[PDB]
Amino acid sequence: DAPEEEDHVLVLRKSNFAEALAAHKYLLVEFYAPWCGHCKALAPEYAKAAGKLKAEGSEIRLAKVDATEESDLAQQYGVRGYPTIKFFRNGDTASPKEYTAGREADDIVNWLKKRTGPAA
Repeated sequence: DAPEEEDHVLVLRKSNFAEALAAHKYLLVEFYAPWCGHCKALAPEYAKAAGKLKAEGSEIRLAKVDATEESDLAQQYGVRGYPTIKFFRNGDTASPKEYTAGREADDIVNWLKKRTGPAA
């Protein structure tokens, strides 16, 4: 039907993954579960980094997945427990990068700025 979203970020699945990756160059995605406890410490922080672009118009977007709902892309990648964040660049499917942060929206834009930045 249509790609649903959450607050300011989107969600991924067994059908949106292969698409969102090869559809948007900058696309963030994290694997977590409804029972996880450290997967919500930045729920409003991981969504604020996606609104910082709404005022500009960049093409960077973040996403999240329910390892308990899909569990089809997490078992294939061999995740190592939640929360598990991952960054895809225009569909990589080979050697994606990993987020070394996890504290607030700033940590999300800080890693995203390394690829965009102002450079005015």
